[PDB]
Amino acid sequence: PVTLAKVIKVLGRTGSRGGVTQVRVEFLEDASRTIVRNVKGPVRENDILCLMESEREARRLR
Amino acid sequence: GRVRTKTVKRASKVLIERFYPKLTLDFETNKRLTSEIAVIQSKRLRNKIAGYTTHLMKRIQKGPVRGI
Amino acid sequence: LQVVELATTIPLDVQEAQREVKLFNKWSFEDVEVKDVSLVDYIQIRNPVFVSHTAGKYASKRFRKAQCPIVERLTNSLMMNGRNNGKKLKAVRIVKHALEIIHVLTEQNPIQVVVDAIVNSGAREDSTRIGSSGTVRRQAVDVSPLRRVNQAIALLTIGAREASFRNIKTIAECLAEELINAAKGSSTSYAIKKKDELERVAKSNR
Amino acid sequence: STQSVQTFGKKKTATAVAHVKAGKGLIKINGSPITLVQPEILRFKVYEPLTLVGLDKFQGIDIRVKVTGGGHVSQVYAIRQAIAKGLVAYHQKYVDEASKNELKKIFASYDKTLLVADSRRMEPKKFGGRGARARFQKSY
Amino acid sequence: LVVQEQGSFQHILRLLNTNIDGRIKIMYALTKIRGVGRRYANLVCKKADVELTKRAGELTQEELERIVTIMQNPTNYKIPAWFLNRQKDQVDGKDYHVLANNLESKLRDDLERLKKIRSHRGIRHFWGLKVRGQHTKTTSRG
Amino acid sequence: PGVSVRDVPAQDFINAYAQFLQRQGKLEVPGYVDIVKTSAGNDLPPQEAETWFYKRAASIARHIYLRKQVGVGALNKLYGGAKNRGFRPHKHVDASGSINRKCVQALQKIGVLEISPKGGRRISENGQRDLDRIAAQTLEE
Amino acid sequence: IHKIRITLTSTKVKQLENVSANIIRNAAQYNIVKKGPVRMPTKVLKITTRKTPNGEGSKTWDAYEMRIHKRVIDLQAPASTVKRITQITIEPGVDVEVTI
RNA sequence: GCGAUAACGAACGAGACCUUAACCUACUAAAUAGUGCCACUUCUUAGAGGGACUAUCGAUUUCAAGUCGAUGGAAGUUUGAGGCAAUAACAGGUCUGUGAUGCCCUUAGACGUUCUGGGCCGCACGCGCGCUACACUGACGGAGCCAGCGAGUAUAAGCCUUGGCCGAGAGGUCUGGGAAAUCUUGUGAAACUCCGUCGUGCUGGGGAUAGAGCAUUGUAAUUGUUGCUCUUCAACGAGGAAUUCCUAGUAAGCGCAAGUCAUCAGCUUGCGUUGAUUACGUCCCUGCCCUUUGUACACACCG
Ligand SMILES: [Mg+2]
Ligand SMILES: [Mg+2]
Ligand SMILES: [Mg+2]
Ligand SMILES: [Mg+2]
Ligand SMILES: [Mg+2]
Ligand SMILES: [Mg+2]
Ligand SMILES: [Mg+2]
Ligand SMILES: [Mg+2]
Ligand SMILES: [Mg+2]
Repeated sequence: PVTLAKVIKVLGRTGSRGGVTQVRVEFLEDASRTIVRNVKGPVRENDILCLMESEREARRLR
Repeated sequence: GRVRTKTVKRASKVLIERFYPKLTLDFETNKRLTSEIAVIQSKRLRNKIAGYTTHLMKRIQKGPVRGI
Repeated sequence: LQVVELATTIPLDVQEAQREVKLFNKWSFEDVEVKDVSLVDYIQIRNPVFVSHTAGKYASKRFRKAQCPIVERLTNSLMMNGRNNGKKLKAVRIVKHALEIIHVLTEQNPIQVVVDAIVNSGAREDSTRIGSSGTVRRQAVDVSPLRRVNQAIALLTIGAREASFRNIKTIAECLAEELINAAKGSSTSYAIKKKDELERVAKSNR
Repeated sequence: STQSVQTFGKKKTATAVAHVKAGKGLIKINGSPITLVQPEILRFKVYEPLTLVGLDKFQGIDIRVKVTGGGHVSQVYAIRQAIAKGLVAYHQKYVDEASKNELKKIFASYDKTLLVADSRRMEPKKFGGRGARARFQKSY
Repeated sequence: LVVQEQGSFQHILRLLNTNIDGRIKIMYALTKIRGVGRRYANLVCKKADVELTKRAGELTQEELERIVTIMQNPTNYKIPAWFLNRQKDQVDGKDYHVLANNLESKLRDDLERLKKIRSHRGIRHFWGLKVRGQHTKTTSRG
Repeated sequence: PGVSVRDVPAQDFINAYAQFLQRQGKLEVPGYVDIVKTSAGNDLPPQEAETWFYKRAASIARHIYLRKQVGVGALNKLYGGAKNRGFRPHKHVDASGSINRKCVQALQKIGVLEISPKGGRRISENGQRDLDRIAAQTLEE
Repeated sequence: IHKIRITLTSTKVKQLENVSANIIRNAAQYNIVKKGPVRMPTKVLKITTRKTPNGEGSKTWDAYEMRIHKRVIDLQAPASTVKRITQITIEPGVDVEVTI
């Protein structure tokens, strides 16, 4: 039960070494419940990156 | 980066303050005009000056610019 | 369809390429589709090529790698470990033979099997480290589609390389076995053990 | 003389000069037929300018290229560029420009290096290291 | 093409007091014999008309004796002098090719022949150091 | 159409001309072909002991055909390769001079070569005739 | 008539091209057929030394250069005419050699 | 640089600049370059120029400096790479580069100069820069067969050396070319590709150590100068703690030339062949800079 979320806004580089990015995701179906999540690899807007678990927000990384 | 220096920024705004009626929004024409208006030692500096003069003219046509 | 007679005679099979551009003039991209919505834009199969050797400039900008053919990214990743750097013709030979073995086995389209193994080998959540100046700390984060694809290619070629090291089995058929196993999701294969262990640690950090 | 156009294609150091004369579909590499250009595995790089447009464009023209310098791969890319540019220059000079722009459209939509030479050259080596950016290992 | 045989294969060979693996190709099997390298075995096999496509056990006794005959008498079979192991011998001046047991005997005799005259090379052999002028400051650490 | 040497693949043209020249049998093979190494950089004699001289003479003949008055030193450079110096880096080393010089002398007295003006060895009037013949009889199959 | 070759060599191109043009001019107003000038590929005499007179510091190197420019001009004229043209176009920096 | 502004307007440094690379069917010519059939300058050379200035269009931004996307373009990372490079300063290194030097020492049984021989190479050991490898993405064997940067002599004290002929090789000999876009040299380089043998084995991986012999340079090769032939067949089965370099024709391989040089390159300085993985971000470590701050420091915390 993976959920797909297109990214609509790239928030910014976070983490100690800057290797992880805060990004703003929007769900493909039920276009609401917009969430802030962290991503490891390089990210542009309009990435359909999938989420193993959905019920969790994200904050700054140490 | 592509940040122009003061030797091109002030030389371009002297051109605008001195030959605004003769200037235009075309780089090729501005490039030829500044070659007969100013004594530029190098072609690269001439093109940089004309490209920023063209940018400033394009910005002046959209409204008043500060400092010129 | 007509055969065009030139003063310099041109073989029949290559004259057949006028109808369609095919990988090694043998494999078609038309009936190949990525079984994942999130990696469609990062697995490039829309522009057919004849040979996986284009000598393009995909390292200039940030996301130019997504425009390189997925098979060319695989043959680029094959040439590793010092003694093989720069040996692209050898890598292309390996890929060309591997595709034929993937064709005689399971009879599917070899580049469809390649696409399935790449979509099936990339971990969807990786546990990045957030250690504060020495202390051990891990946080589970998502994996971008580009890094998911190119980590799939890295793991697929690493697994084929290690399976072919000090083994009578040749590299082309170690790559063929690795690609087939990852395409069908078998846990016996490398890059599926790695993918499961990666997503397991990420599950143990969120 | 006759309808002849002369062009050249380039890669890193390899340069191939193509002579395109009016005749039959004769296409030679240093006096040798193109069906046996080496290496064999890259033969479709020079087959691309042929099969992309269709061999019928070469009925009235014969192309003979002379490639020197560079290496094996750089010579293959120089040859395929010289062939594509010779065909374009012939269409531009002795055929309507609509066909020349058509050919240029398919060529550009497929591969930029068919008409535009790749500008990458080797960076010079700098002292203090064995390469352009690489440096000698430092010890403390 | 693949062929079959029964009772002709010999698992273990014994040539010149050396045990030879019968499943090694003959040219590289003979290299077990001290004093016989790949280059020498290739030539004794071509002088003995033993085609190289045979394993060691494939050979018959007639061929094995013809080979040990050639190895023991190389100059008699149009093998050039410069191709031999021990040419212009110290005592009798003739060209030789030493084999399994003669090799270490004449190597020893060369060591004592140098040490008896107390040459510098013989001295360094006595000391156990490198004799060919190599630096020993940093690599003679074994 | 007239088939030439440049119109046939080199690898199977040489494989066909070596066979023809051996069955023809007039090429004189020196007595050391079963002993010698092709190059000082080589470590082993050729694996095709019976046919390597014929194939090498065929290669030399074709190479001279496509060029003009190539000498024997250039042939040594052509057939030389990287030597396996033990711990020192690799280096290019020339092939044996005698084998190539014997090959060109054998082809010159078999009628394929001759002493060219301003040095070297040109290909003969019949050398073109019979190489172009082998080229024609090579690629029809 | 005489086929005469004039070779011009120098390190600096401004005086070399001045002498070359002056010779072409004198071979022009005099109706003397000419071939040239032919600009030979310039020779870069490169010397790469160590900066340090001693042997201490970071290993930094100078790379000095000496460009040599060569021009050859073919004239079909009598030797007296060509030689007096040379004295007309004599220059300290550029050296001239005349060969019949 | 924009901007904020008790500052305003400037100078040095940065940038401009200069050298080099990428474009020019647009000029000027070329039997020392190439081509077509004498002609011509596409390729080659080099001199006079042109070309790019982030050009145009979209986004964001204080709508500013700019940045990110596209399109065109040879080139849109300062277009790529370098050369030059401020204010002070260091007990940094060199008086073993100097007929650069002050002073001290020595100056005839010399610490001057020269000759012979030895040493700088010496080996229980610790350390640094590297070269080969541990194999099959491989070793050999044939065959295919492609670069660029350069260097090269005379009555010497002998340069680069083709071509012929000997020689298994290394090498020898006889002629000729080149003071060089002309000859070496298309430096026919190596990786590389095809066709065969090998078959997971310390094996045909690896080539140390050592024995015998043949040549080259040199007055002189012993403490093997170096090359070649046969033989000897070592550790090494991918390397601990640690630690280096690197963002595109880059890294990595792969060779080639030049310097040193009578001989000797596992070294440097360059050059080209094949040619990627992964960022295009951050201050977590490290180093440096700036601001605030404390100071009993100013020879400045080695206080
Ligand atoms: Mg710069
Ligand atoms: Mg001094
Ligand atoms: Mg002395
Ligand atoms: Mg010393
Ligand atoms: Mg170092
Ligand atoms: Mg060249
Ligand atoms: Mg040298
Ligand atoms: Mg040194
Ligand atoms: Mg204070």
